Amino acid sequence: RRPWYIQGAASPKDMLILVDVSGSVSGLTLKLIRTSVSEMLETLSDDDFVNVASFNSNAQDVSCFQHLVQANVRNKKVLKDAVNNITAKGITDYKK
Amino acid sequence: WKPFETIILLTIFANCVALAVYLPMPEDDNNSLNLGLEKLEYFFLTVF
Ligand SMILES: *[C@@H]1O[C@H](CO)[C@@H](O)[C@H](O)[C@H]1NC(C)=O
Ligand SMILES: [Ca+2]
Repeated sequence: RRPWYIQGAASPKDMLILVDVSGSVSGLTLKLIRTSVSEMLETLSDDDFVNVASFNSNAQDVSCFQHLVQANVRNKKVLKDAVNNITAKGITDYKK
Repeated sequence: WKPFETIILLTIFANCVALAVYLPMPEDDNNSLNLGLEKLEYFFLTVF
């Protein structure tokens, strides 16, 4: 998980984290998903671009970004704060 | 007087089976089978 190892282990990325917030993910799996998404954001550097989306019968953005962002400390902080604020409700729709 | 009771007993058995296979989902979620059982319960209701 060190930045030097991560930069030497692969090329930069255009990552999109898709999060299921349908009704069935309510409970333990929702907190686990939040922690997992924060840890996954912790693996990204300034040369990667990330955005976190969320779908439950309708797909939207978790924050005020609406597109890929540089994923520096500030943008990752915003994405983490937005991810720690989601709730589970609705019906799953993988297509949208 | 016809064996109308046997078919009704089989119908109620099928209704109980449909009730058993229903999967309760949290926070207003559903799957294909649950949606398919919400339509089958119309068949039981009209027969009753
Ligand atoms: C995000 O968290 C704040 C608390 O600081 C809350 O007021 C707001 O409703 C949350 N956003 C959503 C979409 O729930
Ligand atoms: Ca689901």
